[PDB]
Amino acid sequence: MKAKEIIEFIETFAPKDLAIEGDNIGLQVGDNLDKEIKKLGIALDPSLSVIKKAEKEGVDFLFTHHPLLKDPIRNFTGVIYKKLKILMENDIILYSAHTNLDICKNGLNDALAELYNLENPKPLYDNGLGRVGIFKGSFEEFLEITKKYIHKNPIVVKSKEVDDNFKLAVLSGYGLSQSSIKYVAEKADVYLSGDLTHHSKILAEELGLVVVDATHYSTEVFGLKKFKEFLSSNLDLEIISLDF
Amino acid sequence: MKAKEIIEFIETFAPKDLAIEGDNIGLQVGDNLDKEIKKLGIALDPSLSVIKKAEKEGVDFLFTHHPLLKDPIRNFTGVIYKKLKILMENDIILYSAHTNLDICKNGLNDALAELYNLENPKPLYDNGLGRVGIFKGSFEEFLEITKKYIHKNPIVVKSKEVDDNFKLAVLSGYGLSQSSIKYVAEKADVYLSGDLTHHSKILAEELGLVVVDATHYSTEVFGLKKFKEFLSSNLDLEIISLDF
Amino acid sequence: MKAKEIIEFIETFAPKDLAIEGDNIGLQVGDNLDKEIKKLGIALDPSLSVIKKAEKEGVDFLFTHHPLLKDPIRNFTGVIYKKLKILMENDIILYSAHTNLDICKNGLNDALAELYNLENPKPLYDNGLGRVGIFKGSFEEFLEITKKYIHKNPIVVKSKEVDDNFKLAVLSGYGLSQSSIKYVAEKADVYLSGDLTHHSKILAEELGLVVVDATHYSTEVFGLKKFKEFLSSNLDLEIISLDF
Amino acid sequence: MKAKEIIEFIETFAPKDLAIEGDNIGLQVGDNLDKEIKKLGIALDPSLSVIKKAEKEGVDFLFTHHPLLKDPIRNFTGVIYKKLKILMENDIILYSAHTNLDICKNGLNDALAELYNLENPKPLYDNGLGRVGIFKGSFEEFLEITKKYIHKNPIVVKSKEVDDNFKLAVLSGYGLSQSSIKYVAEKADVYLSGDLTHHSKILAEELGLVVVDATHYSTEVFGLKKFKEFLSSNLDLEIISLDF
Amino acid sequence: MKAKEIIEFIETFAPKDLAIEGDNIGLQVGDNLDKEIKKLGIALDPSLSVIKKAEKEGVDFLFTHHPLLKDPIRNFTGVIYKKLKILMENDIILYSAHTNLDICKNGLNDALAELYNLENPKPLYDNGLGRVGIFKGSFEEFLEITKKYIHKNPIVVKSKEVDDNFKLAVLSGYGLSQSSIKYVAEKADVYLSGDLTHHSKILAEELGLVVVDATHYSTEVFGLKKFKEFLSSNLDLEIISLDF
Amino acid sequence: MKAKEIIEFIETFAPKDLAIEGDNIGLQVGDNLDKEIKKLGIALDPSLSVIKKAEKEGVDFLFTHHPLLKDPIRNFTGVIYKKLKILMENDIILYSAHTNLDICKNGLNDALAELYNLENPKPLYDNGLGRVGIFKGSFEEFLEITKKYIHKNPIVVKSKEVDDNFKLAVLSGYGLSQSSIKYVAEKADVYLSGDLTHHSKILAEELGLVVVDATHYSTEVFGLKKFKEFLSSNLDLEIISLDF
Ligand SMILES: [Fe+3]
Ligand SMILES: [Fe+3]
Ligand SMILES: [Fe+3]
Ligand SMILES: [Fe+3]
Ligand SMILES: [Fe+3]
Ligand SMILES: [Fe+3]
Repeated sequence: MKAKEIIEFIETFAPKDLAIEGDNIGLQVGDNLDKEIKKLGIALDPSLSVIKKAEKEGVDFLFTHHPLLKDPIRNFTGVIYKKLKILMENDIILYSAHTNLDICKNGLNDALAELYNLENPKPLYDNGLGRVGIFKGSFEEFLEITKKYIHKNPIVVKSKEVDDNFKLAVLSGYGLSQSSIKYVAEKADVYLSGDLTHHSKILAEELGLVVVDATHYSTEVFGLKKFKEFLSSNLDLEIISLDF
Repeated sequence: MKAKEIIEFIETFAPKDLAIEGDNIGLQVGDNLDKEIKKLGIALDPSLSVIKKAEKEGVDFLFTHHPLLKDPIRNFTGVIYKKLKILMENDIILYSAHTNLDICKNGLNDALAELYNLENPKPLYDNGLGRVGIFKGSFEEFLEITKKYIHKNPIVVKSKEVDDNFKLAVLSGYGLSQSSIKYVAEKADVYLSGDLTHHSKILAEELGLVVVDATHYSTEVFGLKKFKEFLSSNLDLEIISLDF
Repeated sequence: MKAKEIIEFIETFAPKDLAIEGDNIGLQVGDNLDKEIKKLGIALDPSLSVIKKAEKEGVDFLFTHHPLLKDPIRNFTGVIYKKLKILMENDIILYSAHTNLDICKNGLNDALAELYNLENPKPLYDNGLGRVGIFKGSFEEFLEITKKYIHKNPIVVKSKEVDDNFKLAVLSGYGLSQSSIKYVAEKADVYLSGDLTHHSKILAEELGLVVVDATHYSTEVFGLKKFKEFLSSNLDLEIISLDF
Repeated sequence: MKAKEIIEFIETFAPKDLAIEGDNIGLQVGDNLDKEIKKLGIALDPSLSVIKKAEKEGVDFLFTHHPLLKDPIRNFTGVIYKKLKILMENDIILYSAHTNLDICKNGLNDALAELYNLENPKPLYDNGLGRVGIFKGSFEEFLEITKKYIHKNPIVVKSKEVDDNFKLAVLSGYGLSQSSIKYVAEKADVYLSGDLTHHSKILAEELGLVVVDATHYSTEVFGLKKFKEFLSSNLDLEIISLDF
Repeated sequence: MKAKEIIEFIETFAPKDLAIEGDNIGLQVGDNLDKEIKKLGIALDPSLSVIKKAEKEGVDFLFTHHPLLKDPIRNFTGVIYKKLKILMENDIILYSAHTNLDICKNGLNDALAELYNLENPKPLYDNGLGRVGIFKGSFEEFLEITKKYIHKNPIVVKSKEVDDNFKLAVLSGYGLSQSSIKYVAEKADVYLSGDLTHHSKILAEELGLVVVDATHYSTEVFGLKKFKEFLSSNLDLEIISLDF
Repeated sequence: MKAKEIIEFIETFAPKDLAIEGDNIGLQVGDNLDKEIKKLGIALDPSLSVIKKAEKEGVDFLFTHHPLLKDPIRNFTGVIYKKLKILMENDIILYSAHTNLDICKNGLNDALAELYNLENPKPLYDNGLGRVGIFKGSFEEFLEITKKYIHKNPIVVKSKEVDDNFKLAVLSGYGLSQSSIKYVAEKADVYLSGDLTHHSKILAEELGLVVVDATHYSTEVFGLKKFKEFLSSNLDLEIISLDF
């Protein structure tokens, strides 16, 4: 299996056009895409220890959810120097599917929507991040599903009492920004996502939106694990995970 | 004491000139500054519940650290309508000292710098948020001070081992943005602040910067309490706190 | 009749999408739209004396042509404090139909076009402010219609002699800006609108465009009166005008 | 007297440094500044008729307060073609002192400040358009001076009653913009300027600021006439005025 | 033949919409388009010596490929004063067809594409500057065609050896910018255009794109001559060229 | 000599403060500045072939005048991948002094100013690129110096005849932009620089400014060679040049 053919496979599952404007998806680091791949590594972040571990584990193709850079740079020093040095010395390909993997069908957001068995699930935003639908059950049933499958100790901002058969909004990753709370508050009773901060918490309380922070990491890894299983089932390649 | 005279007192302590560019400091809500003040309320946030509590307790002058609005509006609906309705029905004056109170001398950042008895402390940024200096002691002595005076369970990102007599940077509030971690990594071994998120955590680990999240709330309330005592000692009026 | 149902009625007559980009139309001030309305007030401007008079006259629903704010603000002091205080203390709803009422069918611009009986009238701009068509008659017939129905002492910039059966352009409100004069000069012989200034007058003379300033107030009130009659005819509500 | 030498004289009186940012002051149209000048024409506006009149009367050097263009062009058609054609066929030099002539000492704003004998006058803005000081007398004395020296029928927006010895702000030209009324309301009881429009009128009434519109034209011609006398007294050439 | 009818003819051949965004095509200088034209002048640049020569040669209508101004101005001095003076004193019309003449059918780029007999030629950019296709022959055959019909001494940046039947990209005028080299390098083996500079040369060498600079002047004049022949064949007018 | 110490030496000669706004000076590629340097390579451009040649010759520290990137990137493919791969595999340090080396004293512009023995030389721009002064001699003496020390076949745009003792402006690199010709025409009779293009040539002819294009390459290499000798004389390490 050549590198281009792995990319071709991923892009069929999660087309790059789906990614929201400005998102740095696609090839991050690499030159020869007809190179043969004997081992595939998958990770949430293209972090320094992830890349170090990929080098140690003999990874040929490194697939990450988050891009290497979101802001363009014009100097190569410090950390990015260290990262690139390892990738280039071993000719390791770095490729990312970011929001296109969040948004696509059977993607990270769909994965959560299926975990909570939402009824008539819809995209939360038009672009089309997140899912929203009815959760058929009690708040404590919802909360135990979360504790068992996502994160053992989610932070709960219990702004209000939640009735059975409530609308649950899910967004994998960083979805608890102030503008997001305001947006989702008009569309859901409970919001499951990650990366809660003070102003977002205060805002959720005022708007009566119940927010459950299951962390950025856990809400994405859940889906990423499913995607890993999908690659394993369809690709005749060694696949390992590096940070999950 | 008239409202203008309380404002004159606060502004002598924390001049508005000190606030960073774009910060919405000063009079938030109010018209007649010759109103007499029998009771002053102080709060971290001008939240709905704080304002509700201010009304219930007969607060005349409501002082908050965070501004009512950071982004301007031209319509009055939902929460902001409710807040304004209460303030205006009782003619409660809302005044804020935000970053000018972070930056001034014996301000929120100085309060932290003084708790850890930083040696030769300097402003962390040019503008001049935060403090940085040498902590005379071990990392565990630093952490035990933190647990006792600030927050019992701070999140510690222990990127590396810390020698005694290390450079400590402190910043009250939201100081754990990605750009901030990058900046502070060049100036300190340990960074104490609030509102950690995933991308910032990964970055601190890569940079070898130790980050301690004692929460946005706690790192600012510590200083706000001292300022509350300062107001009580010098003004001859009842002073109550609403969200701390 | 509930507040939402009054809004629903106005928006059927003058859809909000019709309004030009950036125009602050719609709900200005209010929270509960299922509130019952016993008295409706209509005014050109949401001025302080208009709001004071609405409070004195027991107005429940205040409808204005001009929005309360065009530029967003983040502090509530002085005049806007005074205005909001009255509106919020009496729970008076403030709603505006601005350019959507200028542009719609049988709107303020159509009203003028029908007063002058323009033949084959067309929108003056593409967006689609103003009307333009042939006036069937002399300039002095046009001028006497204006003096009788719009304003007794219009300012006339008689740039040129005007033939019978000339093209008349009308724009209710502020239509005598420099760019507007330049635009209309290529499309009409005479331009009837409001708010003339020196540079616009000089420009009209050079371009040979005859401009008649019947004032911003009068050119809009004419149409606003018609709209008031329409609400009276169709709504079973007390309707009063506050500044006309 | 050569053109450069007239320019040198004017610029000694009203330095170009004084003009506010973006103001198109200086040489408007001209190539050879060693041309001899037998007749100098002065005007408020570089209008088509002024330039036509300049040609007819054999003006060599045309001095205007307003610039030929405020917004840049890259095509030459219509009016601007006609203007340039006349100027170039006769090699008439067009030079402007705009806001620098408003701001300088004994300039258009000083002229007004000196007519009302303002006490301890200061610049109204920081840049430093307009003047403000105490008028030693009654409002009717102020108005009678205005009617006799400036304009016989000024528009008066009598927002409130005015005590004797009030603070008067003067600004020659267009000073009655919405933002200006808001600014001046904080600094004066009465504001004298030109080019009133509807939204500015309403705002002055709300702010309790008395506004007197003596027209853009008249409030600037008053000063221009003094400057005309200054040029006659000091230059040994024929000086005529074209639009005043 | 009236001026408008010459313009109408050119615009049928090269529609103005075809021009890329921001391009200053169309009427440059002129007022009366029903003026009769007895002599037509065509030139690459509306330069001072071109305009001087047009005046001396009794040109009524001056057609240029490059516009008089690309950046708008608001002062008329120096060169532009000299140019306009001649054009306006003789009432010479200045009209330009710029990128609309580069892009249209049988335009300057098509002219080159036909000189090199490219097979299956396509627009180089989407907007739709330049042409690209297979050159049926050797590099030295290509080079001799260039030397015989375009320019005797083209600068060749021989980045690589070029095979027979290579892809040739052509762009008349300034096509050798850094971004252009990068773009074309992915689409052609050899790039024929004008205005080479150091950074563009260095870049071409790295990318292995062979660049032939036949100068901005020559690559456009070739097509301009063809267009001149077309006007001569179809218009019953005296046509002369001024700078070629 | 450690890398930091070579950097310290260069920066003493050409301070980074001197570089104009936005210029990407300093460390381009590198991580450990305590690396020992046995061989220093100097180049005009950090081109692919220069870096290839640097690797082949065992260069430890690669110093270039032009930066690696002027516009920031966030993906690593093609040429930039190849460059970084070589630099990182050998841990070759890439450092640039760009406009700061143009501007400093005895810098690239001074070198030219000193070759022509300009009298009373001053910075050409305020920032302070280029030099200008009187050349003591005839134009042919100037040209013969140019042909002997800079470039044997400079392109001369002889716009007009030049008197002896003329004002000469020199600027190493790309100084022949349209705006630059316009600027320099106001300050000098002859302008020596590099990278002439068509629109600049026409403009120089119109302005009567004599332009001599001795190429971007040659006008900068002349100074770079002197700087190379300066480094050899003061550092005790092997110094080689790669593209000159
Ligand atoms: Fe994420
Ligand atoms: Fe805060
Ligand atoms: Fe209006
Ligand atoms: Fe004016
Ligand atoms: Fe061209
Ligand atoms: Fe250079």
